[PDB]
Amino acid sequence: TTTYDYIVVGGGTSGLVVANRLSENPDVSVLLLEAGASVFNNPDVTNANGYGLAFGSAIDWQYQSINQSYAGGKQQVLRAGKALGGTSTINGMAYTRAEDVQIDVWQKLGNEGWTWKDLLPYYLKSENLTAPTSSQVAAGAAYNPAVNGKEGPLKVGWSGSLASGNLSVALNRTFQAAGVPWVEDVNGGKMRGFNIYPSTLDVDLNVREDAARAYYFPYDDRKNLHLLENTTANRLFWKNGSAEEAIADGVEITSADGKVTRVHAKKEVIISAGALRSPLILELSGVGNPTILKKNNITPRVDLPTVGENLQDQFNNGMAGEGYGVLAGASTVTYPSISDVFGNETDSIVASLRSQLSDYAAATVKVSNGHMKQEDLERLYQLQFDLIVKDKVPIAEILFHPGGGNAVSSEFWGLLPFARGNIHISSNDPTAPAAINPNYFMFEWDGKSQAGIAKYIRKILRSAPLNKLIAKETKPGLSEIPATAADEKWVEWLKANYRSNFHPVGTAAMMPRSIGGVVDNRLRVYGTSNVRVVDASVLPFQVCGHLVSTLYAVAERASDLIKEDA
Ligand SMILES: Cc1cc2nc3c(=O)[nH]c(=O)nc-3n(C[C@H](O)[C@H](O)[C@H](O)COP(=O)(O)OP(=O)(O)OC[C@H]3O[C@@H](n4cnc5c(N)ncnc54)[C@H](O)[C@@H]3O)c2cc1C
Ligand SMILES: OC[C@H]1OC=C[C@@H](O)[C@@H]1O
Ligand SMILES: OC[C@H]1OC=C[C@@H](O)[C@@H]1O
Ligand SMILES: OC[C@H]1OC=C[C@@H](O)[C@@H]1O
Repeated sequence: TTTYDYIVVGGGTSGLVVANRLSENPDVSVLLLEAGASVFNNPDVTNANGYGLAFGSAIDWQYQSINQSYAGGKQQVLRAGKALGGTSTINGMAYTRAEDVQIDVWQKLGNEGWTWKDLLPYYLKSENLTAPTSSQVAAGAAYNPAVNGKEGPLKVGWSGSLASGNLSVALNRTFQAAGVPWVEDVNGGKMRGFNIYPSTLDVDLNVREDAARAYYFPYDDRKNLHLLENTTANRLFWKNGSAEEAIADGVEITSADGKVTRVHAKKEVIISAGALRSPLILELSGVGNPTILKKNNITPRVDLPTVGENLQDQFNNGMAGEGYGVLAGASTVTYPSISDVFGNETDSIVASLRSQLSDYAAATVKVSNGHMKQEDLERLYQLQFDLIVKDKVPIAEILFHPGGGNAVSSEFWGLLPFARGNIHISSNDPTAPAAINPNYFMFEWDGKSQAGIAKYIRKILRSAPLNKLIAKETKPGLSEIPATAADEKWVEWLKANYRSNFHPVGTAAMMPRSIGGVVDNRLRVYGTSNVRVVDASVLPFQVCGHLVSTLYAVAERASDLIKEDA
C-alpha cells in the first residue's frame, strides 16, 4: 500500500513538471510529497498584482542565513514558497530565460547534452504564450514567435490592462541613447536590451500562473498521480544489498498528525525540494561530506562532500525617483552588458577583475574546507569571466516600475557575482533550521559591479529624455549619497539596504564528479543508482534571467531523460 514507481519530493516549480510528465503513462504510479498545501484559492497567490503580499505568511518558509560577514554582519531572510506550486506561488511572475552561451557553458564544463540548442525545445514545450492585443502592442509588448511555445502547460503573457504611458516610452528612448536598444524578445537566447517583459500570468482569468495551476490542477483526475499535502520528507532510506552503489528504497515522511512513516519507490526518487532543502535531504540520507555527517551522527552512505557547497545567489537593491507629474506605463527590464554599464572605463574594470580571479578561487577553496580545488575553481571562474568579458552577457537586471502617482522605482541586481557559499544541516533533526551562508559581497567585483549599476541608474534618471519627466532622485538621493561620493559610500549604502534576490543555485550542482559535481548529466546523484535532484540546486552557475522559465525547461528535459532510463 506504500509502494509507488516514482516518488517526487517537493511539489514546487520543478517537482510538479516531473510528476506531471512521469504520470503521462497511466501504468506508472507517481507520489508527490509536498510540505505545504493547495493555494488555488489563496488571494495573496491568485492576485495578478499581489507580489509581496504573501511575504512572511504561512506559505513563506522564511529561511534565514547566518551572519553575512562580508556584507556588514546582518542575517538575511531567504524566501521560498511553502505550497503546492512552491516558490512559483509567491514570486514576482517575471518570465525571462538565459543567454544562449551560458547554457552552452554547461556542456563545455562536461555536462553532455546541455546546450541552448538542446534546451530550447523544452522551454517551448513548457510554455503557452498569449499573443499581445493591439493595446498591449501599443504599450511596447512584443515577442519572437520562433522562441515561444503555444501549447505548453505554463501560461505566459501580459496584464490585460497594460497601457502606453510616458515613463516606458521615455525609458526606451533614454536607454537607446545610452547605447542599449529595445529588443523584441529577451527569451531567444540574446538577452541584452530594453524590453516590456512577459509574466507567468493567465491573461484570460487575470490570475498568477503558478506551477500547480499549470502542471497539476488540470491533470488532477489522473488515478496514477497521488499527492500528499502537509507531508514533509525527512530523508531517503536505502536498500540493504551488496553493491557499493546506493539504491534508494524510499522516503521517510512526517504527516500532519505528526506521525512518521515510510513510502517506497520501485524505480526512482526525484528530489525537487528547492536549492535550500534538496541538499539537506541528501545530507540526512547519508549523502554528503563525511565530516559533517559524522559530526551529526549520520553514517555516510555516499562520500560526496560538495553536497550543499557551491551555493550561489544574487543580491537586490532599489532606487527611486519622483516625477514633475504623474508617471505611467509598463514595467520594463534592461539587461546591460559590462560595457553598457561602465562604458569607456570597461578595460580597467576587466583588467582588475582578470587580476583577481585566482585570489577569488583561493578564498572559495576554504569555504568548502578544501573540497573544491584551486585549479578547478580557477577554471570555473574563468568560464564566468569569459561570459562577462568575451561573450558580453548581461551583468545586471534593471527593472523600472511605475509606483503610482509621481513615483518611479527601480530594482536591480548584479547577475554574475563570484561569491560562493554553502548550506548544511545544523543537526540530525529534520526540523532544525539549516546553516545557510550565501557569502554576499564576499568579492570586490560583487560589490563594485553593484555600485556601478546603481551609479548607472542614477545617470539614467538624469539623462534625456527621461530627465524631462523626473524631478529628483529620492532613493538614495543626493543628500544620502552626494554626487561626489566615493565608491565606498555606494558600497556601504548597498550593504545597508540590500536583500537576497532569492535566486539560489548550485547546492547539488550538475558538473562532472571529478570537478566537485553532485549530479551527473542525467541529474542522477553520484554514488546512487536511482536518486535524482531536479530543481535549482543543479544549476552549476547563475543564469541572467528569472529562474522559473529555466527550471521548467530543465525539469521538462529531465523528465524525458528519466523516461528514457526506464
Ligand atoms: C520573492 C521571490 C521572488 C521571485 N521572483 C521571480 C520572478 O519574478 N520570476 C522567476 O522566474 N523567478 C522568481 N523567483 C525565483 C523562482 O520563483 C524560484 O527560483 C523557483 O520557483 C524555485 O523553484 P524550485 O523547483 O527550485 O523550488 P520550489 O518552487 O521552492 O519548490 C520546492 C518545493 O518543495 C517543498 N519542500 C521543501 N522541503 C520539503 C520537504 N522536506 N518535504 C516535502 N516538500 C518540501 C516546498 O514547499 C516547495 O513546494 C523569485 C523567488 C522569490 C522567493
Ligand atoms: O519510458 C517508460 C516510462 O518511464 C517513466 C515514466 C513513464 O512516463 C514512461 O512511460
Ligand atoms: O573587482 C574588479 C572591479 O569590478 C568592478 C569595478 C571595479 O571597481 C573593480 O576593481
Ligand atoms: O520580479 C522582480 C523579482 O524577481 C526576482 C526576485 C526578486 O528579488 C525580484 O523582486
